[PDB]
Formats: sequence, C-alpha cells, structure tokens
Amino acid sequence: SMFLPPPECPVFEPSWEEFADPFAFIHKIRPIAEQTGICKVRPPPDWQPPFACDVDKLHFTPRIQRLNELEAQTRVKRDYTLRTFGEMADAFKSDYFNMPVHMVPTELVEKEFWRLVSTIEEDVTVEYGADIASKEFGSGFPVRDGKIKLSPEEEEYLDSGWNLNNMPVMEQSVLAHITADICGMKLPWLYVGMCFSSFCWHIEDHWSYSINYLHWGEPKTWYGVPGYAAEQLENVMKKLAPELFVSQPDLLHQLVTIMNPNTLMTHEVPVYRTNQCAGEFVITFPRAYHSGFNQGFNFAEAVNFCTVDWLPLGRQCVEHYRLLHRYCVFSHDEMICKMASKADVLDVVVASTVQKDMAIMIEDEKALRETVRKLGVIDSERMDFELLPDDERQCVKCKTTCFMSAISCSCKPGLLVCLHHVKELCSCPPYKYKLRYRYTLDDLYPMMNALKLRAES
Ligand SMILES: O=C(CSc1nc(-c2ccccc2)cc(=O)[nH]1)NO
Ligand SMILES: O=C(CSc1nc(-c2ccccc2)cc(=O)[nH]1)NO
Ligand SMILES: [Cl-]
Ligand SMILES: [Mn+2]
Ligand SMILES: [Zn+2]
Ligand SMILES: [Zn+2]
Repeated sequence: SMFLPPPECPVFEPSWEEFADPFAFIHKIRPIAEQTGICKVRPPPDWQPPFACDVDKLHFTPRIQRLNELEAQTRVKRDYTLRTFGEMADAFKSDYFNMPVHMVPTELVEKEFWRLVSTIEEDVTVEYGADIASKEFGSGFPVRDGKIKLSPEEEEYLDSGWNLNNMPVMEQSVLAHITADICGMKLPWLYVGMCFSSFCWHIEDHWSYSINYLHWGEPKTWYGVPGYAAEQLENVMKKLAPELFVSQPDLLHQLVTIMNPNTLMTHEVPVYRTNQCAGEFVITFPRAYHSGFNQGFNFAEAVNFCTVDWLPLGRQCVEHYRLLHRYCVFSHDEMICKMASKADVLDVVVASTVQKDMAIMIEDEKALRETVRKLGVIDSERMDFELLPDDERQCVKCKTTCFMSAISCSCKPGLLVCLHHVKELCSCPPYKYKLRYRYTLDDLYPMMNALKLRAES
C-alpha cells in the first residue's frame, strides 16, 4: 500500500560446467534476462573466492549523500579506514532502528527506504565508498603482484573467468585488444556500502553490460528495467523531474536521481527487484536501467562488460549520444578498427561479429564522405586521431569523439566537427575546409577482409 515490491528478477544456479565460461553462460541466459534487465547468478557451491583484508589498513575518502526522491545527484565526485567506516555504519543502522543490525528484516529496510526518501521532513544523509582499485584499497579478488606470496587458495582464483579483473581482458571480450585510454571501463570499481546508501537510476556507459559481485556483508537491493523500456522510463523521468534534463557541461556532469519503482510501474514501466546476498552476482544487460540501495555495511565490486552481442548496441548508443550531444567514453569506430588491425589473433566468433559491424561502419562512412564532398569540401589529409587527447577530438557541435573522419578549418585552429555537422564549424566557405581521415576506403576493405578470413577458419 505504501510500497509494493516489484516482482523478483530471474535467479540462475548454474552447474560448474555451465558456470566456468561466463561468456557462454551469459549468452545462454540472455533470452530470459534481457526481458528483465537484471538477473542474479548463484555460483556453484564449489566456487568460493577467498576474502581476506586488514580492515585497519584499508582506507578511503567517503562520499556523502542526501536521500531525497527526485533530487539531482551526480555519479562522480575526510578519510575512514574500513574498520572505522564499519563502526560508523553499524552504529547508524542499529541506532536508526533500535535493533541489532541483522535482526532488521530486508523487507523493512526497503519499506523504510522508500518512506524516508519521499518525506520532505526527513533529512537523512549517509556515506559510502566508490572508486577503482588503488594501492590504498585494492580489488576484493586476487591479483598478481610481486613481493607478496599468494596462498594456494588465492592462486586458484587469479585466472577465474568470474574474477572481475579478468573479464575485460578475456578473449571473447571485445575490449580485450583495446590499448586506448579507457581506464573507467576495463577496471573494476569498488563500492563500500552502508544502510540506505544508494545508487540512482542509470544505464552503463556505451550501454555495456555490468557484472557485479557482493564480496561480503549485508545485501544490496536492486531494481531493474529491461532494455526495451529504456525510453519509456526516460519519458517518465522527463515528466516528473524535468530539472534533470538540462545540458550538462561535461561527461562527468550528467544528472541522476532516486525514484520509487512503484511510480515507474504506475506509468507502465516494467520493474524487477532482487536482494543480492554476499557471494552472489548481479548482471545488468545493455540499456537496462537499474538503481538500488544497501541494507547495511557491505563491499561490492563491479565491472563494465562488452560482448559480441553488445557490439551493434554499442554503435546505436554512440548514435544516440550524438543526437543528445553527450560525451563518449571512447570511440566505437576506433575500437572496431583496432580489432581489425589485430584480426590474426582475434577469437573467431569475435572476428565474425566485428566484421559485420565494420561493414555497417564502412557503408555509413562512404555515404557521409560523399555528402561532405557534395558540400564542397575538396581538400583532405590523413590524420592519426588516436594520437590526440580525447578532449581534443570532439565535434564542437555534438561532442562525439572523432576517429574515422572530421572536418577542420585553418580559421579555427584545433577545432573539429564530425561529418554530420560540417555546417557548424565556422562561416568560411567549404573549399577552405579539409577532410581529415584516418583511413581511405582502400585501406578499410582489406581490414574487413582480414576479419572475414579469420572468421572462416
Ligand atoms: O528465477 C528463475 C530463473 S529461470 C526463468 N526465470 C524466468 C523469470 C523469472 C523472473 C522474472 C521473469 C522471468 C522465466 C523463465 O522462463 N525462466 N526461475 O524461477
Ligand atoms: O550500478 C552498478 C554498481 S551498484 C553500486 N553503485 C554505487 C555507485 C556507483 C557509482 C557512483 C556512486 C555509487 C554504489 C553502491 O553501493 N552500489 N553496477 O552496474
Ligand atoms: Cl528525505
Ligand atoms: Mn550500474
Ligand atoms: Zn558532430
Ligand atoms: Zn573557417
């Protein structure tokens, strides 16, 4: 009546045989999980990564959070040790409820969360940790490094397919051979939670998957929306919180918010829930919106994840970013061309899928180049876009990261537009412009052919 819990998302309990290969497993469950946006995976009783840390030596700078529904927040930004954070967090929860922390029912914390965020009178603030691994606070999974002898148990999980440090560099990940600067998306993030600390509604950068593991502690409660309903959710957000939709200055500056899932469900957005317990994975699918909050003191690790299934969606995402004038994290076309340049060592299923995306890329590029030639741009020169800092190769109009080609004018030194925005660079006549291109079409067809040969093996 006050809060009606969404239906439970799918929960999978794979055998060791089914579990061992994450890419195969996710591909298998996709017909089901893509309809719910999120799903939970319980590893075989077998699989038990060791979790060891000195809570007095781990330390981090906490972020602070007000809990008001529809209030604007941002995803990116005092010091706690893991022990002193834990002490603060446990005391907060047990004081809030006047109960021992584990005797508080998960259903109650959930009901209470949605009450407190909806109430103007309440001004509850909480703290949390969120960062990539560092020397001050490393991964929860085993990683290789000298000077430290690992135990046989730790050694066992160094090369696990579900060790999140590994997933982005495995052979069926399309980011594996990517050498570009995208620290954000190949490195796991670490999240230290406390009761009610919350992650607002969002999808992943470039519509990637995310894989999320709860190492230890009280559960993390999730809400998820399938990819096919992303635009309906956004329309609801626009109607109820239009303040979130003003133009952001940077990539690091887009706005997100807390919103009751019942509100979404009332507006015909399908929503699913789950409580993720210690030792369980949650997987979010491409363009699947999700949000949630922590039941209490806990420690989670998450990583973006890009598969062959994701490739066409990645291209659509960048297109969508362009229409919104939103910054990219990386160049999709650069990733594709990098993989083509390494066709001889690519996984063959990867090669096959990349070949298909590349064919779409080349036909789109060919049409765009014909169009800008008809606008009177005649001069051209090869340009190694990958050498430019990312903030030095965005289209001045739509902020897309250029790689295949761009237009420049010596009138505006250093400025670029993508080929969709030739008319947005300056007032000079087009014959003063140069087409800057990474590859000729003659360079591109043999690259695509290499992929095709590799895929035929
Ligand atoms: O949680 C599960 C996983 S297998 C499975 N789940 C579902 C499902 C579970 C929750 C929400 C929607 C679908 C549909 C189906 O055909 N199969 N079953 O109870
Ligand atoms: O969305 C996720 C991470 S869940 C999570 N995220 C956060 C978080 C993420 C970004 C910025 C701040 C917090 C905190 C937390 O306790 N949990 N994976 O797809
Ligand atoms: Cl509040
Ligand atoms: Mn996420
Ligand atoms: Zn543009
Ligand atoms: Zn000019």
